Amino acid sequence: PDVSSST
Amino acid sequence: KVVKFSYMWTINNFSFCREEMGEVIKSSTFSSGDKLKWCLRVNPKGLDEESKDYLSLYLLLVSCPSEVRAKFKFSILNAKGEETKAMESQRAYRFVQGKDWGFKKFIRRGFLLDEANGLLPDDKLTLFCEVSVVQ
Repeated sequence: PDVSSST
Repeated sequence: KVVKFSYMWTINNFSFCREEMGEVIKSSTFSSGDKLKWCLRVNPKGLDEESKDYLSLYLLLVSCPSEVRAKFKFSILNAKGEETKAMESQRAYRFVQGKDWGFKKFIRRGFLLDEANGLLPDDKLTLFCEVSVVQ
């Protein structure tokens, strides 16, 4: 699954 | 080595969330028992336009006395407490204090919010996070 960051 | 730990987050009155796209709810902090403090963050209406169809779900490193590496897995608990719809990081990610990592498209809102699927018993969303910190 695509791991990303919001910070 | 590795330190594995978990947090269960119950979001009461989920159907009543007024969070618009980009607005976030954070959990209380948790740890392995530990100088580090973590929390979860959810965007009930997604982080952004690309993810407006979804709940976005993140692990945040809140307090850490320069970096740590951690694998993580999020799932939804059904009414029987069983894990369902799990997503797991394929590798460990580098966290610093104030950094989050997660899944922008964790679960379809159209799925989670349909009563037939039974994942909001008593209008509660229960998320379960497992973290493995590389030391």
